[PDB]
This record gives sequence, structure tokens and C-alpha cells, in this order.
Amino acid sequence: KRLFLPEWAPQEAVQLTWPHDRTDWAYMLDEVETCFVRIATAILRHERLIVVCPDRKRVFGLLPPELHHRLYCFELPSNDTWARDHGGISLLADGRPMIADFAFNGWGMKFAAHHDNLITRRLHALGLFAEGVTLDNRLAFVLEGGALETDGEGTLLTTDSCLFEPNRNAGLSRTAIIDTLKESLGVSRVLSLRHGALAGDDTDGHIDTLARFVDTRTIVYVRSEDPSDEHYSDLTAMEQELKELRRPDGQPYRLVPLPMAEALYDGADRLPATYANFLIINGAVLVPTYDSHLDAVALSVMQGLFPDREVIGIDCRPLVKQHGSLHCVTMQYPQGFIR
Amino acid sequence: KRLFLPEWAPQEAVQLTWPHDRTDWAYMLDEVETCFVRIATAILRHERLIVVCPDRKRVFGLLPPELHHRLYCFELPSNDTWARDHGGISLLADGRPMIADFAFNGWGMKFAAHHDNLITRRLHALGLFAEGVTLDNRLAFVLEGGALETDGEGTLLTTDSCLFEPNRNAGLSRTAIIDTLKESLGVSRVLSLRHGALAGDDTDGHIDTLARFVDTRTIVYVRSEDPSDEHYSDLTAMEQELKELRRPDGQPYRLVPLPMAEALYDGADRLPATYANFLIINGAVLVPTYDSHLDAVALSVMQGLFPDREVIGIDCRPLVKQHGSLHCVTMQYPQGFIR
Repeated sequence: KRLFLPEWAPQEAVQLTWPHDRTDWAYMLDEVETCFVRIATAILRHERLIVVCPDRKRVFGLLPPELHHRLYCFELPSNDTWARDHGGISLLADGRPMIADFAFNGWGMKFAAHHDNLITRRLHALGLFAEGVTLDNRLAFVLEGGALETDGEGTLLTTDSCLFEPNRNAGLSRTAIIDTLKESLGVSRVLSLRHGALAGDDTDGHIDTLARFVDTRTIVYVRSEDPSDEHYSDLTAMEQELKELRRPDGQPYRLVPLPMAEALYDGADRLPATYANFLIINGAVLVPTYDSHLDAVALSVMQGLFPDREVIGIDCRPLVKQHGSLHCVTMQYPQGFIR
Repeated sequence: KRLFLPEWAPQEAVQLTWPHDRTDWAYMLDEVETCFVRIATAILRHERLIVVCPDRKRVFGLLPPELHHRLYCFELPSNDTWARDHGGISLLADGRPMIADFAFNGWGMKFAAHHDNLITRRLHALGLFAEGVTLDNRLAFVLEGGALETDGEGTLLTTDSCLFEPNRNAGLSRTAIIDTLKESLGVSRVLSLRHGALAGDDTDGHIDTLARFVDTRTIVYVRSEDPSDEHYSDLTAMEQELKELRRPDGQPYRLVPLPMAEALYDGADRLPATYANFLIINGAVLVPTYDSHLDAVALSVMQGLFPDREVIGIDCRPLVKQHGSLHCVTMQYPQGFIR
């Protein structure tokens, strides 16, 4: 008996894997590290914060003073900052908090991850989770958070392009892969979209960057507008696929369109900027900004969907230059999961 | 009811994944490529050769035209050049020839492998294997031929340091992993050493670089005779483990020592040079050379064990620069498995 908690559920804290590169002394901070400080400072202001870094001294030294009591630093090696794809999945088993430690292999083996796929285990053995919280070893099944999206009702939303990656769980059949999700996460239905990809995306179309649940019966998604753009043809196909989706009660979902981020990139490589990659936390919502007249729209639409929490836009261009955004560098844990 | 075929068994050809500019060899392609051409040539002289490369044209150009009729070329994407660890494992399933595709993830996700872990499937699709050759999908189990060693008598020799690596099959239990080998390879017994390893080694102690089966009743192994070295302690202990081993018929194995490769390394990082890393092919034994007065003693002992094959020595210093020798870039296929 399992239940996959939704993001908006009351949180205990948010985990962040600080960039490993940073270790040298300097007068200022790079565009990317100031970004993590911004995120870490947004979270630390509403709830506790967990940090996997190369040395506590830098972190505590960068984040606001005497706000440190909400800061938990763990010195452990890492290969990247995508806590969302390698972090532990929080869920309830027979009413008790449990952590599913799925396997992360660099998004289909695209990048070394010998350190990231160890982070969750070290953190558990190190006593990071609440006393009693079990660690359900699922290292035999590759799966990343970004590809996971639920409503807390046993409904899972993902993408086939990801769930059926040749370097993920190709050794299992389609059904075996879906059943594992239903048994690991206790989900009753898996709604996997076959359309939807973002240029610059090395994750293989994570539902994490296209469509998301804001409540038990609402889904926000990136709707393209320019039919001459390279995304329009598939994004439109996706939107038509969501219209099909029925809510648990049998009724159609309330779909809220999100503006397509403007073509922003560095070099002949277009970046996957997306407003869908927002972080929901206690009393607030962190929404990526890319310095365009569009992110002001994404803030209004998100603010209306969350009149309860405060929408806080964080510039995530230094992150999109790394083919990823805000939500990709975070992993939340609900109340009673952390010590 | 399976059988894992030994290395000395008659072969149809050998596979090689040719290096390129899109690989780590980039800053020394000409140094390592002159090695491959040396190994390719030797193999193309006793049997056929399969090479996965970026463009057929270039490979044929470097190899002698007198041997183009045995040279096969498949243009497929690759990340590295270790056909030994990502290549397909040959075995007979009830007399019928079969190929097992085991997952390879960069030796524990230490390096990107999204391309290499696809060479086998891509090849089986391009019809590289003769009709009738089943392609057993074992992608659910991480395993590289470099950690495997058999006698063809149902015995397998490996190493705990590799078999129980945290990024290999941690999703499975110690006993579980061993039962997969017994099933996947049909081996009755799996003898795993808990001692032995090379300094600059990155494969986590592949048996491929320590003990080796030369015949159903003999084992060549790396011998350490200098207690002042950092390898003495570990190697001497391993020596005992091998001494404890016994053939399936009770009798103890014949243990012929091999000289610890002379200390050879570039910069400050010591290189994992090994004479145990040879390759047995129809009528010949390819052994690595490190321009040392020992690569003369090792060739001799090897010529003795195989008084029925030509003993060729290829300088594998460059190969070793990237931590790896001759045997690690090759993969033999029994006669009747290739078209």
C-alpha cells in the first residue's frame, strides 16, 4: 500500500546539490552560484534546506547568516546539480514515510554519474531522514524525478520518450516498466504522453519541462504559438493529448496554458527555457525567469493558480545554459521525512 | 541449460571499436591508432575482423589491402574503444549459438556510455550475427566481459571488488548477483577473489588484469616478488586465493606466475600495465608490450603455455595511457556466430 505525494503537499525541507566545481576562493561569485544562492535563499526563507556540497565552509559562507539553523550541509561528492533526477522519492507506505532510492545513470548514460547515484544512500546512512523512515532500495530500476509527476491521487504523468529510453530499462518490457511504477509509487494509472520535446533537452522529454499538476484537477503546460517554430508541430500534438486525459472522477482536466519561453540560447545550441519548471514549496512558488517580457505572464498565470502561496521569480538563465532549469536542481521532502 | 564458451575455442572473428576525434583519445589518436592498426593487422592474419567505426573508408585505408576481404566495417556511434566491456557475450543455449547483451555503463557510471551500450543491439540489427543467433536481452543486468573469465567447464573467475561495485548491480543482493551469473552464463560455480588490483586501474579490479584461464586446468596470474612495492601485499594475498581454488574435479589448478609489469606511467599518475591482459585467437596469442625487459619474459612463458600458436607482442603503452590494455579493446566471437 503506497502513495506518491504531490509537490504542493506540506514540506519539511528541500534538497539541493551544490555545484562541485566551485571550491576555490574568490572575491565574487559566478552567475551560476549566485543562482543557487538565490534558490537556496528562497527556500531557506520558508522551510529547511539540505545541501550536498564539497565543503560546508563555502555554503554557510555564502548563504545568509544566522538563518543557518535551517541549513543542513552534507559533504559528499557529486557529478552535477540535478537533485531532482537523482534525489530520493518520498512516499507513504502503510501510512509511514518511506524513501524510494531509484537509480540515476546520467539520463541514459549521457554523462558520468558514479557520484550522483550514491548521494541518496550516503544521506540515508548519514541519518538525514526522520528516524524510522525506511529506504526502499530501487537501484535496479533507472528513474528520475524530473520524469515523475503525480496528483497525490495515484495518478502518474510521464512521457514515453523517457520511460522507454534504450539506455534506461530497455531490459524490461513496456508492461514490466509500467507495473514497476504502479508498485513502486503505488500509482493506479500511468498517463504517458508520446508527443512533447524541447530543443536542448538531454533528458529525453521530461514531463518536468512541459506539463505539471498545480492541484488535484489542473495541469499547466507549455503551449507553443508560432507555427513556423520547430516546437509548434509537436507541442500542439501534446496539447491535443492532454485534452484527451480524464481526471480521476472521469471529468476533463482544467488545462492552464503557459507561454513558450522565447528563443534564448548560447551558440548554435538552442536552450530549453521553460516556465513549466517551477518549484512549489511552503507558501511560495519559485518560477524561472529568463529576462524576457514573457516571464511576467508566467508569473501572473502562476500567481492566479496559487493565491495561497507567493510567486517568486528567479533568473535561471545561468542554469538553462546548462540545459536545465530551477525545478531540475531541487528535490522536496514532505513533513515527517527529515530528522 | 547454457554453456559459456572459453576464449581459446575456435573463433570466427574479433571485434574492435575504433577510436576517433569524438573520444578521449583525441589528444593522442595517432599514438593509439597506430596501436589498433597493429592489433587489427595481427587479427586479420589468422581470422576475420569486425570493427565498429565512424567511417569505413578510413579504417580500410590504414589496414593492408591484402587483408580487406576479412575486414568488416560497421559505421556506428561509440563513446569509447573497449569492445571487451561493451561487446556481446557468446554462449550456447541448448547447443544453439546465442549472444547475451549485458548492460555496460562506463564501469559504474564513471564515464558516458549511451553509445557503447548500444553497439551490440545496433550490430545485431544490422545483421552482423549469423541467422539463428539469438540475442538474449540482459540489459537489466550490468556486466562487462572484462570481469568475466571461464574455462568452458562451467566455472567462472571474477572479483568481488568489481562484482559488488555500488554502481554495478546494487539494486540486487550479493547472493542475487551471483545467481544471475550462474543463470545468464550457465556456470555452475563462480570463484570470486577478494584480493588483487592494479594501481591506475579504473575497472574496479577486472579479473581481466590479474588471473587468466589458459586451459581448463591452468591459470596465469600476476605475480609480485617485491615486498617494497605497494602491490605486493595485495597480490601475494590473491596468490593464496588462487592456490585454494580447485578444478570441478577436485584437483587444484596449475598456477603459472606472470611478471608484474615494470612501473610505467605518464606524468605522476601510475599506469595499470599488465601482461595478463592478452588475447587468444585462432592460432595466436596477442600479448601487450610496454618497452620493458619484462615484456620478453612474459612472451616466453606465454609461448610455452601455447606451444601451438604464434605469440605476437604489440606495444600497448598508449592503450594504457587511458588505463587499459590489449584484451580490453577486443572481443572474440566463436566460429559460426558471424555472417
